[PDB]
Amino acid sequence: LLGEANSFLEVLEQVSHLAPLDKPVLIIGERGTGKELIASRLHYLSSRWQGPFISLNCAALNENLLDSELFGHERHPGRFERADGGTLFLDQLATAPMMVQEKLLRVIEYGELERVGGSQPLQVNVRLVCATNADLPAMVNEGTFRADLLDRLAFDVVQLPPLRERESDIMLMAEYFAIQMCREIKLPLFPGFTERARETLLNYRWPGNIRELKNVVERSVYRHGTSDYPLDDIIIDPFKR
Ligand SMILES: Nc1ncnc2c1ncn2[C@@H]1O[C@H](COP(=O)(O)OP(=O)(O)O)[C@@H](O)[C@H]1O
Repeated sequence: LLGEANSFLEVLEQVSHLAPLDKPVLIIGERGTGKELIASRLHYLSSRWQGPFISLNCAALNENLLDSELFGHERHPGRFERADGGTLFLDQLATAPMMVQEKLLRVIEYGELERVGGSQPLQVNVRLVCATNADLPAMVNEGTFRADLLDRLAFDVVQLPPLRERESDIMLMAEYFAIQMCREIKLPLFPGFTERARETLLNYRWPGNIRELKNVVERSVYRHGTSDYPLDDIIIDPFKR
């Protein structure tokens, strides 16, 4: 929940207003910016908070396995079924094959799963949250994302700022992560960051955002290993000698 940058606080405000709706929300942001945490917040601030919160990463599964995991087969209940009365979070949405996109639109618009065999369709009641860092309108133009799915899925859009655009939050979060690492390795006090360390942290572009910042800071505190003088060496790249 860390951050004071205006851009982040505006996201939290937006989320508070979107959460009670049953409308789909699209979250745009880089890796490590907190997208799944925001999806979770949408669920727990909604009327569905006692229902299930289910997640699925679309990039992780090949096309036939993604189809079965999302819509079910035979049985093997899919993630829409498991999310009935709750919220389903679809991460890396732009990697979904076009077959899955069309089937997703069908579920959104008709509210049921189709299914094979003698079974009747399964009606489902699921609040959808999706995330990506792709330019979805650009993909629509290329024919790699369905325009009709976007016209429907993007009821509203939450844009999470990358850490490099929340420059004020870098030192706040670095200090928080450093202190927790000091507890983990039993140092009595975090001895601070030198100006060199601060320059290194603030100049780096953080392609992995908060996840990367946490790891870099934890590693740096461990390598420093003392409370006797301030931390000077920020180890961004551990693959260097
Ligand atoms: N506002 C925040 N304050 C503190 N930690 C955060 C914040 N946002 C994200 N994190 C942390 O950064 C890491 C990445 O968060 P996550 O929600 O998985 O990002 P994404 O889903 O975009 O990859 C997690 O360890 C999470 O706890």
